[PDB]
Amino acid sequence: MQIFVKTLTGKTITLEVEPSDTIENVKAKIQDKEGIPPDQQRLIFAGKQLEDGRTLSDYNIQKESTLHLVLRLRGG
Amino acid sequence: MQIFVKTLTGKTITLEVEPSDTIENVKACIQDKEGIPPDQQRLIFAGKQLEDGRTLSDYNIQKESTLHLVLRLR
Amino acid sequence: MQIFVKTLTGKTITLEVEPSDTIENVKAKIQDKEGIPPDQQRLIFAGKQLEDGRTLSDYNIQKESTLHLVLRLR
Amino acid sequence: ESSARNERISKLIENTGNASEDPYIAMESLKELSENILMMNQMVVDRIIPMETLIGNIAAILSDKILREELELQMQACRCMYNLFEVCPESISIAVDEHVIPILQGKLVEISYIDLAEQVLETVEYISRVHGRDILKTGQLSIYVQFFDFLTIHAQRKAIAIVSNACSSIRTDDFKTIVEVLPTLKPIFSNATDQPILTRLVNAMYGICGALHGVDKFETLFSLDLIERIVQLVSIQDTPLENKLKCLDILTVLAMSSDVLSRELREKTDIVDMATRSFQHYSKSPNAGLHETLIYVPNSLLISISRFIVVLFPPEDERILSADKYTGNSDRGVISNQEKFDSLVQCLIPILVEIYTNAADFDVRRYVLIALLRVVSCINNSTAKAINDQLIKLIGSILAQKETASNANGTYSSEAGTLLVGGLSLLDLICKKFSELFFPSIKREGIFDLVKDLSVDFNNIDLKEDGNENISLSDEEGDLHSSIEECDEGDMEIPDSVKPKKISIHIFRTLSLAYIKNKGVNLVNRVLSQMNVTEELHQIEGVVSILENPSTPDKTEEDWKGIWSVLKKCIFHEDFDVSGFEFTSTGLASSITKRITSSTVSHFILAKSFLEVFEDCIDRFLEILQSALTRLENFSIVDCGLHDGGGVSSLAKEIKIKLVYDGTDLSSTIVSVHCIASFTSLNEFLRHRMVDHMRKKNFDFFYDNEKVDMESTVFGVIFNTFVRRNRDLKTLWDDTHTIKFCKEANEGKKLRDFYKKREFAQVDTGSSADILTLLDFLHSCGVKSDSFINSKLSAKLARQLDEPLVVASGALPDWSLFLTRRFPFLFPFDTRMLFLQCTSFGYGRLIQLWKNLRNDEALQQLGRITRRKLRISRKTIFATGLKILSKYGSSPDVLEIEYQEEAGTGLGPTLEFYSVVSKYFARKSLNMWRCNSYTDDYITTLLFPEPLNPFSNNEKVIELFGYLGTFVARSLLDNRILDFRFSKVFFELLHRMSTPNVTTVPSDVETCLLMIELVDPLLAKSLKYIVANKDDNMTLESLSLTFTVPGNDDIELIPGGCNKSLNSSNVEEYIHGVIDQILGKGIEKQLKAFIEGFSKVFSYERMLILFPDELVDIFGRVEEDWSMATLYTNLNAEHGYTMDSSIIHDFISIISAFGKHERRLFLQFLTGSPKLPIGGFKSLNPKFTVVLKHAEDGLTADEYLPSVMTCANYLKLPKYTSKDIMRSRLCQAIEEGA
Repeated sequence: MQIFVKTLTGKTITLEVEPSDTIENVKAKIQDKEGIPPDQQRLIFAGKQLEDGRTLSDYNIQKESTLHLVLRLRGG
Repeated sequence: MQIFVKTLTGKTITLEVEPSDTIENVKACIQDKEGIPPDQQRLIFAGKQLEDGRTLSDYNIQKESTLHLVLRLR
Repeated sequence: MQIFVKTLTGKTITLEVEPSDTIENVKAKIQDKEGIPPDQQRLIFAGKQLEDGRTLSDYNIQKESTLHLVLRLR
Repeated sequence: ESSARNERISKLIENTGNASEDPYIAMESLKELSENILMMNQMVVDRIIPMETLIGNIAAILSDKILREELELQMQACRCMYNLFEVCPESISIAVDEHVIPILQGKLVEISYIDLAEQVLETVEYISRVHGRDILKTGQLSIYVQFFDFLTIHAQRKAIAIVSNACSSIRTDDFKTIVEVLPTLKPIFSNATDQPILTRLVNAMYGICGALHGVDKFETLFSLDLIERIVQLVSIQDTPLENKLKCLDILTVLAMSSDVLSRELREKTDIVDMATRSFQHYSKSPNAGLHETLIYVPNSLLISISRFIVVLFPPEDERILSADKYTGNSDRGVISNQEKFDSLVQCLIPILVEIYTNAADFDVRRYVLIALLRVVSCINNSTAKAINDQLIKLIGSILAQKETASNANGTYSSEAGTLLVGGLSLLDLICKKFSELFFPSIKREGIFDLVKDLSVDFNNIDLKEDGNENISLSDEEGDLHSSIEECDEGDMEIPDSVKPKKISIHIFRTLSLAYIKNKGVNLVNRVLSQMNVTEELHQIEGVVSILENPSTPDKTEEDWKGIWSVLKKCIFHEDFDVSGFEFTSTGLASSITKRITSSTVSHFILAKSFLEVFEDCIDRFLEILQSALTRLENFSIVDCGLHDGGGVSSLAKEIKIKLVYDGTDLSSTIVSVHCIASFTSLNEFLRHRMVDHMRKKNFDFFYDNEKVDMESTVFGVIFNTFVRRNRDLKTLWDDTHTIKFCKEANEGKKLRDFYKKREFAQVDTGSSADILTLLDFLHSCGVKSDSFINSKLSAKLARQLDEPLVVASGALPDWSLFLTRRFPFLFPFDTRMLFLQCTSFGYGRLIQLWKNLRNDEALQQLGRITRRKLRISRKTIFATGLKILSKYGSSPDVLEIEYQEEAGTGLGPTLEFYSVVSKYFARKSLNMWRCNSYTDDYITTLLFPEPLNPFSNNEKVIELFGYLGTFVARSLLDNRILDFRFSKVFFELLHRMSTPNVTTVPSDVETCLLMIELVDPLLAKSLKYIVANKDDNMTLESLSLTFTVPGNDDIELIPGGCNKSLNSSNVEEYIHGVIDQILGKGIEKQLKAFIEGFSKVFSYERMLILFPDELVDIFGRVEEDWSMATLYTNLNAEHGYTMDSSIIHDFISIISAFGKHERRLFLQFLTGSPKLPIGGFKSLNPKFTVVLKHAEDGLTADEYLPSVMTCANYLKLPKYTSKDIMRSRLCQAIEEGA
């Protein structure tokens, strides 16, 4: 299976995973494929902010589940 | 965690909250432990006001973070 | 000398105490070791609930007797 | 400090204008300014800052091309100006003066740094609350919702509030602007779940329809998917009622203003389940049950679900009462499917027929009648075959209300006349279209006699009172879409949101007193023109003659088996049943009643014989009797001519009066007195108005020269006079009322005294007396209470309750008071409870609403309930509570229990006081109950008192029951959750004792023993064996038992009986002595003080409206709800998430496996009382929640325990992992809790 990731500028990237792996694993993968450090990354799906320690399977993620990536200054 | 909310006269209260307790939940909690209605209370921390929609994790507030309470002048 | 304190699941912590030590001194030192605050800490021995105002020799607790610790709730 | 700080204030504002030449110092300038304004007040702020220059500089920063990429500065500028006009409301328009709104749109056009956008959206939304149209004026407001799926929560919901606020001030010229945003709000409304997001997207959609219903091309806005989600948003229970009504308001306008999608609402979407699921949310049993469900449905939703279904259908052939015109609705030649189009109607009629049946509001009946004669005109002969039954009885119930129309003056009320005219028109249409199908059933249910009587009545009504005394029969169809815009309402501090303009649809035409008769005479003449056209009725007459014959045997049970054997075959035919009219036509009810109320046979044998024959058709017999009582019902529901409807606004009423003592103060003084309080409180009002001889002036209120006591209400006797007069009640609010009259607060004694001299109102029920008599006989047989509730009487009583003025008037209709006490089985338990609170708890506990603002603001000043803390000690909880009654027994204050030298207060200690005290009333050492007796101290079995010892002292047992009475009475008045364990028999002895003119112990003896084994089966079988062989004297002496009380052999039944043994000489005396002792004279002494103490708080006489088996449940027998589905529906969850969560599924899976003791242990810890409140977890306020609990510090949450913030009401659940450790932890908590 695979999932889709949305940035704030609308460009589309494609992944290649299974119903497994963790949020830190996928943020490291996005760092690898885009050069964005994990502290400069924020993930939103189903209108909520994701958790680093949790995995993708616990968030009920299926094939081509189009998630979104968010950039914050933090920024308070 | 355990935080401090200080009123305008220096009388500071203590809370037992969690980053999983919205913002409005601690507003309700202070509504229980004192008698100022929620709309007459404004939460100020690090200059920016604490909006009643987020959680404690989004505003980056930790233990021992003494914030101030502004009594809204409606 | 030391006494045995059983955790709520399998693990056991052993602490160096004295007969003159109190039931709140042990709470302070187990907070030093583990980190759980006393307000969420419950000390139980011989079924009855150990009130934290006595001393270890006030209840006449044995050297290697294993008083059970419970992370209580409110 | 202001002058010193000004040189830094104005410098920072200057730096904001210098941001072009200084892109970074302005950052901290804006930060420093925005920080301080948030921590100070506006009145200091207003006198210092040049706000116009502030916003000019901010616009210069936000619009400069140099500082576009200063994303770390644009955030700060937006935040600073947001806090600028957050504190100063009038500065909002100042920004609008220089095109700030168009500037802030540009940022949201393209973003690569969201922390600016979540500030811009949060800020511009606060503009839309004031200048909703100014945002709408720019007209590209689909920008705000393009980035919906990137905003976390608060921005996600504030990007909708702005659009809704700009979607509420819409006018006709903004048609294209809404088309701009509609494609971007359509899917996010189609996929939203948060309530503060679905309560804004419906206000916006309501505002759209409020303005654009006249604009052309309005059919293309609300497309199929959007109206489909609006339809399915009602079929889900979580949607509140307030949004539920709004959704129907949009949906009916989308069927009225157009026809294209009004066709869709009947062809594509399903309307039957649309109607069904909205009703069933208020149901109680999942196996419903349409008839009982509609009783609990609110009237507000009943109005809307009917005024929408009438709009969905095109108007009728003759528009007597409907006032619609719309052009494109004459297309009812389209009959392509007799299923896709007609399966709607053939099962919709069995919906709104019941809506009419179980509702009594004028608007609801009018709407539903209009809908009936609107939809029946569409069906044909083929489609009508399956709808014959319900309509006949419905119209029979409609036009049999003739008796209510006549006034005490003999005059007429137009309200009933409109209903009669509508029913007659429906009858005309059905007889004109389906004569062959409707001739038999109308004759069988007897409508022709009714229409003849109504023709006579219409002829008898006077006509010459016309002011416009030039009336022709053709005054037809005056204004019928001049009447949908005439009253549409909608033509400073900041609110939460801009409320859309309240649309008011009008489909009614008000009928004149002459026009109703003009239509009615022609209608009755017509139906009589079509009026022109079995031996089973003669068999009914033969059965009546047989019952009326005293020659028939009626003594042994062999007689009564044949008494009902013929009746069952006479009434219930293999095909249909005897209607409610034919049963009471030939006097069959009278024939049954005369035999029931004259025969000397005991009630036990009668009930046994009835149950031996009517084994399986008890409800089939109940329905015929209920229909008969509904038709024969003659009681006129009262009304007071309210100008504020059935709300607290009707509590806020006041009337100008000129009180006249039957100087000029006692004869002419115009003062607006409230129409709520009593004559005791009328004395109080005149005492207040005196500001002292007026204090002493207790009056015999001779309003119209009537000696009525002090117990009535300010307008109580006035309203009673205007009922016996039966004048125009509307003038009563305009009349300066000539009130005619002649001449312990320590607790204080409550003003529950409205019914000291009204409980004995023995009103005649007319020809329905026989029906009520055998209904009371049937309920005395101990049969289930399935169909004993009368639909229309319950509806009438509910309509009486939601008239606050009459309920608080103390002039409640005496038929209701008689029917509740005498026949408490015709009403639902909830209705009877509401009747109990209003008739029992006093004005202080009545006018304080709980009937769901400023309407009660003037009423809460005189109708509030007062708190009263009570301080006791834990180790002396029982004994101190005893003196608590002696001091504060009959107070009106809500009890509040406090424990000395303790800080934790609230409902916790209050629940922990009487819950412990009740168990202290279950102690064997008190010698109060039957402790078997054949270890500990507490009684764990069923509970019932023991007979006294006449020789021994008993000064304490009676006193303890006297205290228990005041405890138990105090419990119900305060809705307290108690755990006490009473027996069904104990309250049977209390209902029977307090009922006047009936023996407490039944004179029947085998009824008494059958009532005994519910207390002790050993003695019951011993006694029935004594009865069984009372002739075998060899066996009677084999027991060799003297006249001593069994179990307690120290008490003699009769003097000298301790020596005499049991034989056939005096076995009957032995039986009647042991019965008299264990159930009666031996135990009545407890009861005479129990009721004595019970009536201190409030009289037990009110409690007779309830049942013993429905009092044990409210006192702590009811089994609680613990099923899988019924619990998480009462969860609200949130914060993780609820999904999955694998910690919630198992947490609800464990709570189902609890035994009867784990449940009590967990409930006494989660709540404080060991038992669950009334009606399930719903009554818990608030609902019990599930909240995430994180891991601190590093140890796993699979070791910790479920936390509570000591306000629960709820729980916080740590991350457990394994099922077994969950079972260990939760149990260890619940047992360790106690």
